[PDB]
Amino acid sequence: AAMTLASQIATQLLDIKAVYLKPEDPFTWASGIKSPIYTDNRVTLSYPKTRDLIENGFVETIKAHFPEVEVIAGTATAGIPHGAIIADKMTLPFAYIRSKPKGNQIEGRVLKGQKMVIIEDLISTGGSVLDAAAAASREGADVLGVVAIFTYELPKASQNFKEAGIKLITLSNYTELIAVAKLQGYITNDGLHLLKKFKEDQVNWQ
Amino acid sequence: MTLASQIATQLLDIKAVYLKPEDPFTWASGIKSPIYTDNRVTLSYPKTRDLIENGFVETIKAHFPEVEVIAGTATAGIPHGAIIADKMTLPFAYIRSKPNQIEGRVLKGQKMVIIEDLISTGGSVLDAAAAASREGADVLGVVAIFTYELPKASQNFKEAGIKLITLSNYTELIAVAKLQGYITNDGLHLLKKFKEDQVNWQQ
Ligand SMILES: [Cl-]
Repeated sequence: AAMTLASQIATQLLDIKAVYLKPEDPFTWASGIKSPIYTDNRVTLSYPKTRDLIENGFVETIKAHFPEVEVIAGTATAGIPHGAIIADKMTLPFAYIRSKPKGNQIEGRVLKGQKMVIIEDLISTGGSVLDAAAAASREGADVLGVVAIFTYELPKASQNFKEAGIKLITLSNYTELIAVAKLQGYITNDGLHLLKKFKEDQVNWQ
Repeated sequence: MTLASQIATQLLDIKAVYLKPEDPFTWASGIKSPIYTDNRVTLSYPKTRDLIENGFVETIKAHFPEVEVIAGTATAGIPHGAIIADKMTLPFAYIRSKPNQIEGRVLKGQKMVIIEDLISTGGSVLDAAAAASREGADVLGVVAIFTYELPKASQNFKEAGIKLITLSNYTELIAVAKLQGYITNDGLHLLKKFKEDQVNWQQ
């Protein structure tokens, strides 16, 4: 009970296998990339204890970073369940933002100038949630920022958010998760070393 | 007012439902419809959303006390189902519209209530229901915000052998529309005829 929120979330993600770490037997991602990590935080939705931790963490970080928020928008599709729960908990309007149109991406009703926080599940490059913010801004939102469950901490995501001028907060992150994984025996020191290389360079980490 | 008429009053007010009997919408099938529904806008009105989500919880708590997972139909049923699951401290999952269609984790034989925002023919949610069943869920039933009360939907559900519960319905909603002046008696008559016959109601 003395762990950071980031570390508590990582503990539970590993425990419920929302995240698997197999640095010495890696996954193949799309695009021919081998990865020591697989993430599916939609699994958290099926574990009320973990889900409550995450949704309560989101509400707390939003109040802290974006107290003037007027609308909670979830990124289609993975960010939607979390966003809806957050909006219910804060007694705020909810909207969601499609990946593409069927004046067409926001579902719900958002007033011009309404202050929005956008909810995302996972940040890799941030491209998806950044495009969501772009669509929201086109349709009249005042986007305060983004909150996500987790980030791979890729330098490219930092660059994307900075260049876009959009604040990102995350509840947990790659560094805390691989740290907790080793502490808890999910990975060996050799595995931890490989995971650190993966953050540095996704192509030549092996 | 009953919960159904309360819901309907708020759907009309926030323009989640548009009634145009004298100038109908056209459906993919070619049917002209006096009604358009977008219940996603309920999500942006906390008073209305609270009423709907609490309504869902009560009816699930009564009709499906053995439910072990709440599943939302992608995409419009997802936000409602997620809030329902949070309120009930239950597992949540959701079901993709097309192909592994269950997202989340559902074990074999886990008892599932499926959440939908609108029943027109019921085809989408029944496709959701078959996919979840193929993947091991024990589908208990479907609950939806609103139904057009189409005979096609009734027969679809009876054939599939699946219970449908709804919070509000076409008949009660067009009654509130007339009472509140959103339609005239002529429009109400047209709306009633559409429900009895979707092909010949303008004749
Ligand atoms: Cl539509």
